Amino acid sequence: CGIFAYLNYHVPRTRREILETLIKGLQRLEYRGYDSAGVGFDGGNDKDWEANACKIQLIKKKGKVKALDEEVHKQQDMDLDIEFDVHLGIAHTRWATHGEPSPVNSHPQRSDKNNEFIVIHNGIITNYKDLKKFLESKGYDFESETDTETIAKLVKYMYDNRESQDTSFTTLVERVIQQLEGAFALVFKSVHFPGQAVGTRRGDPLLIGVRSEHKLSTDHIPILYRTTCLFPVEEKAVEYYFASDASAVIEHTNRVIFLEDDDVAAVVDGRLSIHRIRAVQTLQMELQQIMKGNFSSFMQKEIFEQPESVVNTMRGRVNFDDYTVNLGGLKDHIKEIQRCRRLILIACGTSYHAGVATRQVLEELTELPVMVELASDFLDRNTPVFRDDVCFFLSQSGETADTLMGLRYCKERGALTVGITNTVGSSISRETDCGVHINAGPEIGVASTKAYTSQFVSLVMFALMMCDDRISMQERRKEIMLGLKRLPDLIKEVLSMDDEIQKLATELYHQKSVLIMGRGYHYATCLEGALKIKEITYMHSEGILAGELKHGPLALVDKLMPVIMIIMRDHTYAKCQNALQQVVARQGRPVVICDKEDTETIKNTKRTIKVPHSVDCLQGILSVIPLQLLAFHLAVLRGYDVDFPRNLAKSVTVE
Amino acid sequence: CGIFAYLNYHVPRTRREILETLIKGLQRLEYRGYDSAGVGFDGGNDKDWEANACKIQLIKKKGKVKALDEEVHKQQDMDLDIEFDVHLGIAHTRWATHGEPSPVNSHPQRSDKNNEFIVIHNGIITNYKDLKKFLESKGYDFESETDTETIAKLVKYMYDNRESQDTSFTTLVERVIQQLEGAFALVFKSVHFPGQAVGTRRGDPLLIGVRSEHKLSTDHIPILYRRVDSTTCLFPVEEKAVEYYFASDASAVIEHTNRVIFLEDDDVAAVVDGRLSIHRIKDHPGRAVQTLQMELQQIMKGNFSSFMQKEIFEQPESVVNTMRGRVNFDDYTVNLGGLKDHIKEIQRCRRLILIACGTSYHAGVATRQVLEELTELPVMVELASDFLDRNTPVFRDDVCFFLSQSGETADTLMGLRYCKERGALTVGITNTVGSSISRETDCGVHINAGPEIGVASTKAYTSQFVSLVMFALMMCDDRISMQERRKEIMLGLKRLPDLIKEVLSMDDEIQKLATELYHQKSVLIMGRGYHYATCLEGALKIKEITYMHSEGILAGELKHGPLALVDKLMPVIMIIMRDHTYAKCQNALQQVVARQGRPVVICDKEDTETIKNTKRTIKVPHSVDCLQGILSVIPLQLLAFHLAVLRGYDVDFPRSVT
Ligand SMILES: O=C[C@H](O)[C@@H](O)[C@H](O)[C@H](O)COP(=O)(O)O
Ligand SMILES: O=C[C@H](O)[C@@H](O)[C@H](O)[C@H](O)COP(=O)(O)O
Ligand SMILES: N[C@@H](CCC(=O)O)C(=O)O
Repeated sequence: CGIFAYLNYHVPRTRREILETLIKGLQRLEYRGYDSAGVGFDGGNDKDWEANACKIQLIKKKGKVKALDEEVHKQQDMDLDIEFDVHLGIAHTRWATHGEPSPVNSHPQRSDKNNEFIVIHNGIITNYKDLKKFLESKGYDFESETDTETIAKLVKYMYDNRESQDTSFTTLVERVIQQLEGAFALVFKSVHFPGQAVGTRRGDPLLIGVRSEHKLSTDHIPILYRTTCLFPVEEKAVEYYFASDASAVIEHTNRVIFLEDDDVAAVVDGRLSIHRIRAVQTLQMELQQIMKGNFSSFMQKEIFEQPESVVNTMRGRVNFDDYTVNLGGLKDHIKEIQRCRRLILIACGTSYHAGVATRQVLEELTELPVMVELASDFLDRNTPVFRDDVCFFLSQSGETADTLMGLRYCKERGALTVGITNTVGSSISRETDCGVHINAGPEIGVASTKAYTSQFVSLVMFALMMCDDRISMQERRKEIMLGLKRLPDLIKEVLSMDDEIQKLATELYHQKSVLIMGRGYHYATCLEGALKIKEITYMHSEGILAGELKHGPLALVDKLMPVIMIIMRDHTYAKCQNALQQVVARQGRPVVICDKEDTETIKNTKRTIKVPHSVDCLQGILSVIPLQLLAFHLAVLRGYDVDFPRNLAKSVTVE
Repeated sequence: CGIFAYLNYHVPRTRREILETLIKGLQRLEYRGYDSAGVGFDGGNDKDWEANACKIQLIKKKGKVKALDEEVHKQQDMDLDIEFDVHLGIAHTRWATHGEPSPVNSHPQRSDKNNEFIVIHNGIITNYKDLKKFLESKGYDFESETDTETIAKLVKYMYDNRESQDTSFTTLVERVIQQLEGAFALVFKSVHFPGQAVGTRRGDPLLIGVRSEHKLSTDHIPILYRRVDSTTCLFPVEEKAVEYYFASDASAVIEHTNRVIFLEDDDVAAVVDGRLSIHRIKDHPGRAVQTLQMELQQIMKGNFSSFMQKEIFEQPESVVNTMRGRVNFDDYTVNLGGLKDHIKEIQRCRRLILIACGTSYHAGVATRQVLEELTELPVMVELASDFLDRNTPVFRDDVCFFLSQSGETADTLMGLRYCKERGALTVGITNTVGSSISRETDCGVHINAGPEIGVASTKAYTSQFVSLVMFALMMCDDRISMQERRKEIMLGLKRLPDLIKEVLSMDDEIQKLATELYHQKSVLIMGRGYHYATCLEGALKIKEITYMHSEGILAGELKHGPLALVDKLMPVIMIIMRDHTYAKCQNALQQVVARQGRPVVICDKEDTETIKNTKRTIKVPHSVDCLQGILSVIPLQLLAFHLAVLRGYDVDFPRSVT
């Protein structure tokens, strides 16, 4: 889900400029949830903007943001020409995991039929059922099936039983969160407090941007406990930007204030003050990073930019002149890591495949047991963990609920924890003892592509550090590092086969299933390839360990079943050729991803995808890219949007 | 593929009786699959059996053993009434590898047109190219494309170049195998050694059964290295009468006798003058005569129409057999006799590794959680093929379990030898007596589910499941804090046979589901926790038996991609049981329904909520959480069975040649 609000204080904006700002804000956050959207702004049609802050209009519609963009416009009651010197508007895009994505269930929610209080919410309230019964007895009627409504019906209950006639908006929100259980990120708006906003969080991101041509009173807001706020000095011109992510604010300003758990920010009279019952900083992001450029989709950009993102992952860490590796995030802990006795990798989805993809080389260069676990199952079994375990947590977002819960589980047992993330300041990067930022740049496509290859490389670099004191492994280290030096250019060679991959897609897009087979270093490749094809093309693709064919799954192969096989020139080549002969004996006609020089395979197979040869423990990077491209072209042929796959969104931060 | 030979020594048998014994033997070996079969025996219609020991007759044919039986009795120039006091007949079912199926490529292969030597062979001789060239240069002509023929020609080469006129049949075979490369099980017969047999193996099973109404000389045959006297071989003491049975599978011997000798690699067994001796080339090493508990009834369909149906519906009995003598339901204790001398060491180790293939691997996934809970040790579950590819680190304080119904699976066996070299304590969980994995592990447990004749693993899965739970119960038997948990689990084991019958009584409900999926090409099977393995195992069964694209999906992973497959057309089966993951499973159900999925749910009989909100539900009885996996997988076994029947497939049919 995504949160965005626009508060213009004494900055005259017309009602159109405001709505186009809310919509444009949801467009930046749409990849986090695109089942339904909605906005909340001040209604009425009075020239004097002051006589309009007593009427709250809500426009909510099912579908992507483009469905709300058109619902907002071409309306017969709203006059988009009213000038507002002061105004507050809130917006929200929802990932409807449960129930129907109906306008009633979308945000902002409301507290009554007159819209006295409206709130937008990211997260889950674990006790909303108790709150719902308590509020129903006091005379409040519920309309939607969402847990967010209990927050709106409750903030009004604290308002209908206050002690003084002028209790600050903060005091009301403070009493609410004390009754809420779970994780949440909230932004309130009310008619009683015109232009006032309140932002509190607890286990979910929520920052506050700010723009003003004038100077700010401070760059360090002092947190308070139940003059001294952030605001322009001489004049009042200020624009705030509440948001759950930075991509929605970077286009307007690069000055934000990342809140923390139970911090209740409040903008009053155009002054930001934090209450709790704190550091205006510059963002290191460029807008170009979250633009499609000349590509028609984000996913295509992020696939073709992998030559660059791989380089950025190694920048300032790998030195090819003297063959050294240094990960600054691990300098103070690498010594203690080497005294540990087991490595555990915990992650979800594609991030889990990155651990499968590097498990073998990690076992080789560290000589330690390496265990790779799906976060959800890791938690279900209450896996044993000990004080001399090193536990890695791979997460592009750094907020995945299952991976994050596994982190807190391993900390409670005294393990040394390491974070491999692509999001600075994320929960996983903050709560681990050390870690590495893969530095692949923002990923907007729902399906992770460059995050996978950058996680791959990051884990290889770690493996290189763990063995830099072994004489017997020096040549092996050099071999790997030379492969890393040549990897960006070999990726470019793979991308140049884009047209050849597209032609093969035209022969498969009509099929219902496809089996992808590989072993050894390329077990992860066929699992990741099968997940991508599932995710964006909706074909029933499955990854099958090649060594397991003879134990049952080979029965599913016939001349009609599509098959893709990975046969690279490493120590499993002969066994892979054996599996290929098994498939052919069952009349299968597979597409083979093989090496350019593999002349034997190229002659005896009609359809081959010839990738350049790299070091055996890096080849997985070059073998997965063809399957990234195949999934893209397959999705285009089937008429689906690669950036917005049905039934989900990016980053699973809730149950 | 299948070997069987019958040697009657001073037990008079007619030629008809001998041939009916060979045919009956091969009928016990058909379930392994084959394309051709043949037999070899003494021909000639001289009433004195002693004069016919120089004319070997062969009857080989492409097709099923039944057709071979017709060809036998369909011989005008053969008299079936001759009585042989001594005789050796051999028989073979072939699974073609080198040479296409045909009468010429069928076994027994011969050494020349006069049939001076014949041999039946299971396996492949790798260097059959080099050997064929050498024999062709010495003046030997081949008539088949089989690698086996080089064995028949080579033994004659050794005979034609023997230094002494009385070189033993054993010596000739020793020189043959010293020149062979690969895997083989062999039985030899020759006119120059009438009434004698020689069997040897390398990497392929070969056993010998014995029967006599007289006392035998010993139950432990000492090995002989390069004097054969009364004190070194097996024979009837006071009289000559005795019968020997060579076979590659005990299923072909058990109806005649239950006393068998399992040969080992490079053993050369020979019967000379009705006496059995075992030779090698290189405290007192020897081979034991042991008693199999196998019964002919265990390898017969009975009233069932298929072995798959039998083995699914007898799981109440096989589960009981797995627990017999091991779980005391009078004082609630567990004792696995196979681990008595090692349970002490095992409890001092620091990690458990389970290594297996296919369904046996799923049995490790199905018990990983309870093993972690009751042992408190790290438990790692590994597919044997990937375990080898990665050169997984293993240490001296690891306990490595090797799960294999057959006890012969190549990758699992190579995993075992890998772990032994690194000093790990090794444990075999097998269902085949005499198998390589049961012999080479430090200790082991025979799951005792009875022979598995069906093509897919059904009772072996649930019997492995139970065996590993029993081991987990042993490991925590000294912990006060776990007594209640152990009792809860053991009462679940006590009730499990009756709960399986209760699930089998819902067969009619499963048939209704099969008709719903009859026309479908894919189905997703979703679950988590204790039932992750149920999804993988059910998906494998439906793939293997029904040939449709079933896939197991970890429910906790849906929102990370796989949920995109859900719509109103994709069939889904979800497992929702009453354990600690119930709420999370309900969560996954709402995620599927919200996207137009209409899944079938396997749930508890008393889960009234899900039964009302879901159209079709398979309602199994509730058991202990770490045992529900057995009850929830059986509806998927039956589903695979019924779907295959509806589509006209032969569930007992397994489904290139150089
Ligand atoms: O293509 C699939 C997606 O990339 C998805 O499977 C992703 O890998 C998980 O959602 C993990 O999320 P994070 O690694 O970002 O926490
Ligand atoms: O239905 C599955 C089959 O039974 C097959 O997958 C089998 O489980 C493996 O070939 C392992 O065989 P073993 O149990 O003999 O090791
Ligand atoms: N390799 C031999 C025997 C194969 C077998 O029956 O296992 C052949 O093809 O004739």
